[PDB]
Amino acid sequence: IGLVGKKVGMTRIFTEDGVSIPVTVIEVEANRVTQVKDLANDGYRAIQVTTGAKKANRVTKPEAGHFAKAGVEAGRGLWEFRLAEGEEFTVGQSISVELFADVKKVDVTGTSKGKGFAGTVKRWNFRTQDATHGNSLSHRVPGSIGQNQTPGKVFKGKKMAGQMGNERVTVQSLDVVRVDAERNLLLVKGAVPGATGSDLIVKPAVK
Amino acid sequence: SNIIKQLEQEQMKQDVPSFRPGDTVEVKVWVVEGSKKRLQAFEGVVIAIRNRGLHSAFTVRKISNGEGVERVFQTHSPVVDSISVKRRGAVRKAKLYYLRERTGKAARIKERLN
Amino acid sequence: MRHRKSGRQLNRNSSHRQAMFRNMAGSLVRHEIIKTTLPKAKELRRVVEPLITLAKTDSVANRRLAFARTRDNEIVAKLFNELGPRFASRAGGYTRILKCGFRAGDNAPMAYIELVDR
Amino acid sequence: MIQEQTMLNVADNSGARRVMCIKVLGGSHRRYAGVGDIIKITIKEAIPRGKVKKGDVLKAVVVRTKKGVRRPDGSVIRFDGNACVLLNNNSEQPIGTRIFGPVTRELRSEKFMKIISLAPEVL
Amino acid sequence: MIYPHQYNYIRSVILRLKNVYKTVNDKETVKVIQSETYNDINEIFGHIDDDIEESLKVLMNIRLSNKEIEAILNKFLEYVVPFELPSPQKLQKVFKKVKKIKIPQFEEYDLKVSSFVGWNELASNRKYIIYYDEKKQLKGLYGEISNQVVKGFCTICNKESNVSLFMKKKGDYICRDSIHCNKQLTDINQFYNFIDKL
RNA sequence: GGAGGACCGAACCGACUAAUGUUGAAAAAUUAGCGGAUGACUUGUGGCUGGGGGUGAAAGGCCAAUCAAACCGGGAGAUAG
RNA sequence: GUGGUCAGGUAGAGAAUACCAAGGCGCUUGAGAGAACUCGGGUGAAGGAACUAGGCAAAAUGGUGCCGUAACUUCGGGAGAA
RNA sequence: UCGGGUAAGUUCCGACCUGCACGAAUGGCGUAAUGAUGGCCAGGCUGUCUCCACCCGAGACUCAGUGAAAUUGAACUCGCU
RNA sequence: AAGGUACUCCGGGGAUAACAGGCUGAUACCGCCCAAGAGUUCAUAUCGACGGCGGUGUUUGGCACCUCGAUGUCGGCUCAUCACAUCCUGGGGCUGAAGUAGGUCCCAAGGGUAUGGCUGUUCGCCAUUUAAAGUGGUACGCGAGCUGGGUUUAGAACGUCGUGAGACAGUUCGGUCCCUAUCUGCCGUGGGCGCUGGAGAACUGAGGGGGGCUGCUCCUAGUACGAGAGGACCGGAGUGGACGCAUCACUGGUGUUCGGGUUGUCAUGCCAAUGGCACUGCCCGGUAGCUAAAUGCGGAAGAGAUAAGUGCUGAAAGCAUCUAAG
RNA sequence: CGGGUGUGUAAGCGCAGCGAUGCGUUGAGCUAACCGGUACUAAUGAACCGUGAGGCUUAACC
Ligand SMILES: [K+]
Ligand SMILES: [K+]
Ligand SMILES: [K+]
Ligand SMILES: [K+]
Ligand SMILES: [K+]
Ligand SMILES: [K+]
Ligand SMILES: [K+]
Ligand SMILES: [K+]
Ligand SMILES: [K+]
Ligand SMILES: [K+]
Ligand SMILES: [K+]
Ligand SMILES: [K+]
Ligand SMILES: [K+]
Ligand SMILES: [K+]
Ligand SMILES: [K+]
Ligand SMILES: [K+]
Ligand SMILES: [K+]
Ligand SMILES: [K+]
Ligand SMILES: [K+]
Ligand SMILES: [K+]
Ligand SMILES: [K+]
Ligand SMILES: [K+]
Ligand SMILES: [Mg+2]
Ligand SMILES: [Mg+2]
Ligand SMILES: [Mg+2]
Ligand SMILES: [Mg+2]
Ligand SMILES: [Mg+2]
Ligand SMILES: [Mg+2]
Ligand SMILES: [Mg+2]
Ligand SMILES: [Mg+2]
Ligand SMILES: [Mg+2]
Ligand SMILES: [Mg+2]
Ligand SMILES: [Mg+2]
Ligand SMILES: [Mg+2]
Ligand SMILES: [Mg+2]
Ligand SMILES: [Mg+2]
Ligand SMILES: [Mg+2]
Ligand SMILES: [Mg+2]
Ligand SMILES: [Mg+2]
Ligand SMILES: [Mg+2]
Ligand SMILES: [Mg+2]
Ligand SMILES: [Mg+2]
Ligand SMILES: [Mg+2]
Ligand SMILES: [Mg+2]
Ligand SMILES: [Mg+2]
Ligand SMILES: [Mg+2]
Ligand SMILES: [Mg+2]
Ligand SMILES: [Mg+2]
Ligand SMILES: [Mg+2]
Ligand SMILES: [Mg+2]
Ligand SMILES: [Mg+2]
Ligand SMILES: [Mg+2]
Ligand SMILES: [Mg+2]
Ligand SMILES: [Mg+2]
Ligand SMILES: [Mg+2]
Ligand SMILES: [Mg+2]
Ligand SMILES: [Mg+2]
Ligand SMILES: [Mg+2]
Ligand SMILES: [Mg+2]
Ligand SMILES: [Mg+2]
Ligand SMILES: [Mg+2]
Ligand SMILES: [Mg+2]
Ligand SMILES: [Mg+2]
Ligand SMILES: [Mg+2]
Ligand SMILES: [Mg+2]
Ligand SMILES: [Mg+2]
Ligand SMILES: [Mg+2]
Ligand SMILES: [Mg+2]
Ligand SMILES: [Mg+2]
Ligand SMILES: [Mg+2]
Ligand SMILES: [Mg+2]
Ligand SMILES: [Mg+2]
Ligand SMILES: [Mg+2]
Ligand SMILES: [Mg+2]
Ligand SMILES: [Mg+2]
Ligand SMILES: [Mg+2]
Ligand SMILES: [Mg+2]
Ligand SMILES: [Mg+2]
Ligand SMILES: [Mg+2]
Ligand SMILES: [Mg+2]
Ligand SMILES: [Mg+2]
Ligand SMILES: [Mg+2]
Ligand SMILES: [Mg+2]
Ligand SMILES: [Mg+2]
Ligand SMILES: [Mg+2]
Ligand SMILES: [Mg+2]
Ligand SMILES: [Mg+2]
Ligand SMILES: [Mg+2]
Ligand SMILES: [Mg+2]
Ligand SMILES: [Mg+2]
Ligand SMILES: [Mg+2]
Ligand SMILES: [Mg+2]
Ligand SMILES: [Mg+2]
Ligand SMILES: [Mg+2]
Ligand SMILES: [Mg+2]
Ligand SMILES: [Mg+2]
Ligand SMILES: [Mg+2]
Ligand SMILES: [Zn+2]
Repeated sequence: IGLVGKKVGMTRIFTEDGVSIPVTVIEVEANRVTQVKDLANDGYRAIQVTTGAKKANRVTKPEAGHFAKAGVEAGRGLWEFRLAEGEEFTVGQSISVELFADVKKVDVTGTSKGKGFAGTVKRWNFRTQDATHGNSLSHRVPGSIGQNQTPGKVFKGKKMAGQMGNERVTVQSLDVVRVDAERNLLLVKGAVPGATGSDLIVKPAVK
Repeated sequence: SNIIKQLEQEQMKQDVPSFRPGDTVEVKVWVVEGSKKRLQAFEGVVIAIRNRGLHSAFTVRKISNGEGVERVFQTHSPVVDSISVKRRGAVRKAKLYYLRERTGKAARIKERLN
Repeated sequence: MRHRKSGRQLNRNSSHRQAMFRNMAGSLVRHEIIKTTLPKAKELRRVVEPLITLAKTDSVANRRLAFARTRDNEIVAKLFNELGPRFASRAGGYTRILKCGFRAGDNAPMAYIELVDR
Repeated sequence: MIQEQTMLNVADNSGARRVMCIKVLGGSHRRYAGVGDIIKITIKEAIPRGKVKKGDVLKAVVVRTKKGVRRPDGSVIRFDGNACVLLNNNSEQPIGTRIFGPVTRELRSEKFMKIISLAPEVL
Repeated sequence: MIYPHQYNYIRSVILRLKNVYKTVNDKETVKVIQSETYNDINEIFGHIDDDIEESLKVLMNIRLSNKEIEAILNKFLEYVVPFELPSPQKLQKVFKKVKKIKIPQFEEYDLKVSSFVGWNELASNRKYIIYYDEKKQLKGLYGEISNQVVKGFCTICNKESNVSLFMKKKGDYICRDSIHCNKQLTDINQFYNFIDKL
């Protein structure tokens, strides 16, 4: 299974050999199991977990009842992780960063930074047309978007300008530089999706 | 912030000497050839200093074998064994990029006497 | 994108913006309350309040810094002689903005901005 | 960061003074050559009675670059000019008998071990 | 660099040397042939590159192999200069009387080994031969070629081959396949003499 | 001493390039550059030349946003396989 | 687009240009926002015409004094050569 | 075609003469100077380009006021074969 | 009773040409049949005379069916998408396959598949790369996306033809590329209603999309193979090119909102100190953010069912036979 | 408010010099979008929308 964490930011770790490792600091506070899904009731085996804290006024009555049944305190959100056949958890159990103590590589999922509406040059690495040499008002424009009477349309999935970022992204096979249970910190090599303070789902690498 | 600051502070060197732009400094750097590890010295004017905690860096410019060489060092990196200010220089600017276009008598820096 | 950026362009160049706020800051010091567009009032706080903070300590250098920012000796005098002493105890929040409907000519959102003591 | 059309100084005594990169070898659409990268060059300028002559097409290894090289700690070493050592096309061994100016540790390989030995300073 | 006919000569001598190795039972005779063959190749190239020398060394080895021969032939082939096919408009200038004349596409190797280019219309039973003269001006001849095919000594190559009578009324039998003919031809002069004979 | 279809360069007179503009700010311009700038120079006012006619350092150019034959009215409801 | 007249100060060769005087104006829709893209600009690592039909456009050069300045020439020039 | 220039030159320059179809006032061949003239090369210079990035402004976008146009048989106006 | 018109004009025609489409397929291109021969020998490793039979729509054409009350035409740029007759990478049979490296045929469309010099070029040649630099269709894809060098107005000239006006499937220099998107389509992003009491969350996964490239080095091993020369299969490891995603710790760029230097001028009474204006006046540095040239990560392994192909057992058909049952 | 970062030793005053200027006070002054804090200012008591136990048939169970 995996844990939910927050992106504290980025830094470096200097090795004695003198290699500097780019690391992303992920704060993995204890994740409290709010619900356990089973094949009999839900048709799939999974655990729902919460992390962090939520303002009591901000928590709604329907949300509060779900937390109350678990016996856990309200967390900022609810996330599910699918269970392997061997794995077994109980409602109210807390899972810490020590889970990843023996995990060499992890996959980190987060919402990418939102770029808003983006042109084809930025979004799809389209080439710009000539800056000079007579180009009329068509420096960063997409160019042709189709053929002619055949097929007489634009095909679906045509790369065009539109929203860029603010989407779920996974970076796979990131090395685990350090696991710190005392500080509730997971240090992973390299950049991970999202801005500082964003929610990060960390799992053991599938590959 | 505070979390990263704690992590950054734990790795930071406490022996880093005071140096300013325009100072002539010698940086001893660890160099490994095969099994053997030795200290190589790089001596030149400090032309730029970036103050950024653990991410602090400084740039040293020398003329070596008739070729101008600039080396950006990570201050708190273990590779840098030691830093020593050979001479203190009197300049008015933080960054000495103008020294890149100057050679010989033009590139001379006055000593700061205090 | 404008991630983590501060300040409003207000459909002007930088020189016009600076000049307008220098005039508007003077107006607020002189009258202690002025009617302006809501976005401009929010920007004016970031210019006027530091001037009052500067006025708290009276020195030739501070007065000259205030003169550089305001370019009005009357405003500088009132700041150091009156506003500085008046707001000495208060830490920030030297002004308040009150929304006051829409302008007839252009339907612009309008607000009053005043010194809190007034 | 050397590309086709880039002019390089010569860091050896082959007799070439100025050379131009005509190809970055080693890949399809490979844009750039850094220190330690072999390039195809034409001799734009040469000394009289040199080993090499103007208009000759041969290989070279980049030894110094303005862009510089990055070390594992994150340190950077940059040079004031881009320089190369002329190599025989087939042998890919230095034509010159001497190396002038400092060279990087990136050239510390069996292929370019001769250059390191000849070089005055290795940084 | 060598002419196609020159390459063909080299090819022939190499084949002879291989045949000699197989057939000749006397070492001394073989030595003479080895020298003869070596000299001939040395005659072909005023200056021999190390690759040629290496090839010669392989040739010198008594235990020559057909694969080795082929490789050696390939190395020698590189030196050969290909025959240049004329431009469509040039060709038309060569054969003004002929209308809408066309040349079938020739393999680059074929061009390399071809002293002259000859193609048959077949429909009109016409063979067109184009060759650059000593002045290096292209020269074209077109003549009737017999549909019937018989084995006989071909005038162009002076070798027994499948030949069809050619009339540009004395006639000279020539190889039906010009490409085969070109391979057989080892001397440009022989072809020139054939043209003179016409 | 002070020549020049002399030189550099504003006004002034042009109009080589590019961009913009093309239901324009504009039925030919704007912006950045560009050429001439005491001369076969440029400009005000008034005048003269009239349509197979004028005028043209000549492009069929120009002759009131019109030109291998102006515009207006008439023959005239030309004629139109 | 439209002929004539008047011509302050500092700097400047100047009626260029910059900032100002007298004098006159802010150009008869505004207010926000701070996407793509278009227009008009600023800056740019390393490379430097590889762009392109073409260095188109851009960048660059730019003053005064002095030194110095080629082929060629109709003896003037070329020449502000460089 | 040969030579020069380039790593590579259908352009360029110098030759050759095989002038499809030069040639002597509808001038021949030269020619200093001059040219917003055609071609070619070099140094400098650069976002022209490798390959785009960021930034400042004017639009675009949203709100209030005013308020066009070309076009239009009628429309309940999808893909594929 | 002869000509010119590119200085041109009007009425008409898709009744009739040039472009593209269509029909056709001579031609073209691709494949097959026979096998004279070549191949030392030996038709069929490879190749294939004389002849024969197809396929494609793919060149040059034929026709004149659509369009002449307008369907913009070469090349480039930008952006593509499909086919497979496959250029590379994958699998396999035969070989005149010792190895290495090839030839040829079969299967295979997942991904990938140069930059320059010259020329308007497409192309081609050349230089230097690459695993390779595929061939075609898409109005010879793509001008309501760009370009305008080619080409086909008006100016001018040369050669040439003409008495001449003029003209050239000759050349030369110059020479206006419009459109604010209604609909379909496409990329994004909302509103409505529904889903049967209302509401807040977490999901399942029908279905859809993305991605899928590859070099070199080392080890196995100078091992198998070979007279040597040379030199593997299989398997494993490392490090790259190109491409993609994310990010800003580092290295940098930018940073007219930060600090400083500095020219001219004007003002703040003046001095001193400041401010305005001159591209941010000109510059030098530079925070955050954004960002690439910066630095992390990815393509997979594995599984299932198969292609060509290889078999096991096995009759029909006492043998043989991978197939008919299995 | 504190810090950090950047720029690079403010102004004023004193001293030295004929003066331009230097030096001391002084790594000074100033410092955007950063970091850690802090209710000083502004996020209002309300109001509004959305209801009042959720069809029929059949089967099973209680
Ligand atoms: K008339
Ligand atoms: K005459
Ligand atoms: K004459
Ligand atoms: K000229
Ligand atoms: K006529
Ligand atoms: K077939
Ligand atoms: K056989
Ligand atoms: K038509
Ligand atoms: K094979
Ligand atoms: K494929
Ligand atoms: K295609
Ligand atoms: K078409
Ligand atoms: K086109
Ligand atoms: K269209
Ligand atoms: K357009
Ligand atoms: K429609
Ligand atoms: K960064
Ligand atoms: K930055
Ligand atoms: K000033
Ligand atoms: K001081
Ligand atoms: K001071
Ligand atoms: K400081
Ligand atoms: Mg965003
Ligand atoms: Mg481009
Ligand atoms: Mg235009
Ligand atoms: Mg543009
Ligand atoms: Mg903010
Ligand atoms: Mg506005
Ligand atoms: Mg300004
Ligand atoms: Mg004059
Ligand atoms: Mg005129
Ligand atoms: Mg102008
Ligand atoms: Mg002149
Ligand atoms: Mg002049
Ligand atoms: Mg007119
Ligand atoms: Mg008439
Ligand atoms: Mg009548
Ligand atoms: Mg009538
Ligand atoms: Mg006038
Ligand atoms: Mg004046
Ligand atoms: Mg003026
Ligand atoms: Mg903008
Ligand atoms: Mg722009
Ligand atoms: Mg610039
Ligand atoms: Mg640059
Ligand atoms: Mg640079
Ligand atoms: Mg340069
Ligand atoms: Mg080019
Ligand atoms: Mg090109
Ligand atoms: Mg230009
Ligand atoms: Mg410029
Ligand atoms: Mg060139
Ligand atoms: Mg030549
Ligand atoms: Mg050229
Ligand atoms: Mg010539
Ligand atoms: Mg005459
Ligand atoms: Mg004449
Ligand atoms: Mg002449
Ligand atoms: Mg409106
Ligand atoms: Mg359709
Ligand atoms: Mg004409
Ligand atoms: Mg005419
Ligand atoms: Mg007509
Ligand atoms: Mg018809
Ligand atoms: Mg047709
Ligand atoms: Mg049609
Ligand atoms: Mg046949
Ligand atoms: Mg057809
Ligand atoms: Mg008919
Ligand atoms: Mg129509
Ligand atoms: Mg196939
Ligand atoms: Mg595909
Ligand atoms: Mg698959
Ligand atoms: Mg090419
Ligand atoms: Mg087309
Ligand atoms: Mg195509
Ligand atoms: Mg257009
Ligand atoms: Mg179109
Ligand atoms: Mg054209
Ligand atoms: Mg003549
Ligand atoms: Mg799928
Ligand atoms: Mg797929
Ligand atoms: Mg990359
Ligand atoms: Mg940062
Ligand atoms: Mg920087
Ligand atoms: Mg800057
Ligand atoms: Mg005054
Ligand atoms: Mg003063
Ligand atoms: Mg003023
Ligand atoms: Mg002014
Ligand atoms: Mg698999
Ligand atoms: Mg059996
Ligand atoms: Mg502070
Ligand atoms: Mg500091
Ligand atoms: Mg100051
Ligand atoms: Mg001090
Ligand atoms: Mg904070
Ligand atoms: Zn023959």
